[PDB]
Amino acid sequence: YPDADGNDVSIIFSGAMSHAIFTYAQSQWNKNIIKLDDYIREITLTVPKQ
Amino acid sequence: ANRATSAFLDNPHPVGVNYVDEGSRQFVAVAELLASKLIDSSRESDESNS
Repeated sequence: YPDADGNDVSIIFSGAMSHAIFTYAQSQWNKNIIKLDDYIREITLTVPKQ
Repeated sequence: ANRATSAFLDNPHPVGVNYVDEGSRQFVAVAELLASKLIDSSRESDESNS
């Protein structure tokens, strides 16, 4: 089923440790995924004029 | 002498004599089970998006 943000949530039968490890690694990698406009705003000052 | 009596104990009206057979008792029990499923299904539909 989809959530408000547009993501889709899967409810399945799985192990407790497999679920905990998988979901935690998902959270850690997601910290580095940012929007393109946010990335540009971070590198605007370093861009030369030529 | 003085007599004092609890208010709610005075003159209890007769109760109905119908819908007391085995079939009617099942109907009341069936209604209770299906009514409880209405509340749970409403919550389940809320937690999901359907």
